[PDB]
Amino acid sequence: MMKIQIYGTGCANCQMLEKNAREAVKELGIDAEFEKIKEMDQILEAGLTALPGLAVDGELKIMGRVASKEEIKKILS
Repeated sequence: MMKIQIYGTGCANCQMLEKNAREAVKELGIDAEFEKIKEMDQILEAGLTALPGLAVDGELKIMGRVASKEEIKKILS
């Protein structure tokens, strides 16, 4: 349900929030599909200015530092 994009993958520590996001996003009561975007062409297209950009449902709010598990629940709840 929730379209979540992870820009960076490699150097980008999105890996942490990546796992937390899947369980929380889906568990919160809405499944989410996490597709990685290994290419700045796609990264910048998102709108983020940092590497570890995270755009959900077409809205990026994480750049240069992926969110935390506790942050997700607090951001959504």
